[PDB]
Amino acid sequence: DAKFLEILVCPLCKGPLVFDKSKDELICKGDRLAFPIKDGIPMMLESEARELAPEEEVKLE
Ligand SMILES: [Zn+2]
Repeated sequence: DAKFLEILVCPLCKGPLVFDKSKDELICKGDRLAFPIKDGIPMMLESEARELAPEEEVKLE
């Protein structure tokens, strides 16, 4: 049957993502981008990503 399966890597650099429980987002450290999770579904699309604020880069170090 047709199902939804998607690899969880940054749509740009293909690197791993960090799960942020509080903002329900998947973050790419190397690109400083946060992808949204909508209806429990990670939106792995460059168009959906938001750039991180510098106040946010602080917690990833
Ligand atoms: Zn990336």
